[PDB]
Amino acid sequence: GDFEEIPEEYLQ
Amino acid sequence: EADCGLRPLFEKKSLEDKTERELLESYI
Amino acid sequence: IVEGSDAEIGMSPWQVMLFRKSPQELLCGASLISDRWVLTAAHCLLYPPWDKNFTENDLLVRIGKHSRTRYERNIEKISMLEKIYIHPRYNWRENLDRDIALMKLKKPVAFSDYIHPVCLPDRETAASLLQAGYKGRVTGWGNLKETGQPSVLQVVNLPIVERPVCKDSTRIRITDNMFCAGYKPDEGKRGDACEGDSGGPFVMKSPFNNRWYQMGIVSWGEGCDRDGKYGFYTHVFRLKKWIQKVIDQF
Ligand SMILES: c1ccc2c(Cc3ccc(OCCN4CCCC4)cc3)c(-c3ccc(OCCN4CCCC4)cc3)sc2c1
Ligand SMILES: *[C@@H]1O[C@H](CO)[C@@H](O)[C@H](O)[C@H]1NC(C)=O
Ligand code: NA
Ligand code: NA
Repeated sequence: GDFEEIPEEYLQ
Repeated sequence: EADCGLRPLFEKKSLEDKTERELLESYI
Repeated sequence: IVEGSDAEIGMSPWQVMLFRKSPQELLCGASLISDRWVLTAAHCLLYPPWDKNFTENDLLVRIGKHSRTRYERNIEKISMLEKIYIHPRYNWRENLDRDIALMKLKKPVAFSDYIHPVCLPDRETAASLLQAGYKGRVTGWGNLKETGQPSVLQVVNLPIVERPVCKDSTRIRITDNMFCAGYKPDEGKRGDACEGDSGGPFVMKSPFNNRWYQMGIVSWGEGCDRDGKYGFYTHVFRLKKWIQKVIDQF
């Protein structure tokens, strides 16, 4: 299906 | 790299993977 | 990967996943060549026909994975890109000639039992191994069939095909910078890359020094695992000079 939540540290 | 292409869990332990023989046997 | 099988843990330490920030999704495969360089196909980052044109701030490089969708805590490492380099002579208008790109991570990644760089070939290794009939291995989390997603990294071993054979199977004009791989309709064995696999490494293990070398990059195909059709790969050694250049200069 869809992907899992990855640590926010990586999205900024 | 110094140790490029050598896999920690296989080459470094001298263990082969499930299908690498297939590759090798193709190399006449 | 079509008609492949589940990769063993730590089988392709160099495998990488090209992850889109938003929406969070699998873009392409790639390979780790050093502690600060990732190697992928250019059409993964730029392809005007399909309105594709990503930048450093658009994606993430996830190394050390096995599972496709799970955030593999304590094992995988996610990196940010500092600079993307596409080959100045990538022919996206015609045949994807020179489908190659380099990505420089912001900060080096540390190797482990699951993260390890693959070798680039030298003339000899390419001279000796790149031969019709010689099998290579492709890996990825791409679709399992042309027309669904695997749970873990897939793997498939394919033989390299005679240049004449490749040419006669397509209308597209193929160049020296590409080579096709795959089984023939008669050989009774199948397998091929597929959407989401492109950009990945096509490697071979040297029977001389026991090392793995990336001989190609999944570039393009016409469908997935179609009889009488083959997958085309970027000839890595043929473009090695540009690789070294970019690495040394930058
Ligand atoms: C074997 C080897 C490579 C690939 C590729 C890459 C690949 C790269 C480039 C291609 O372009 C064809 C032209 N060429 C280029 C050079 C000579 C001829 C074709 C296939 C596949 C794929 C298919 C569709 C897609 O997006 C769907 C989604 N889009 C489709 C419709 C809407 C948006 C993304 C990846 S399947 C596959 C199997
Ligand atoms: C792609 O994006 C780059 C960087 O934002 C931009 O300068 C270039 O004009 C864009 N389009 C093409 C076709 O390169
Ligand atoms: Na032709
Ligand atoms: Na085929």
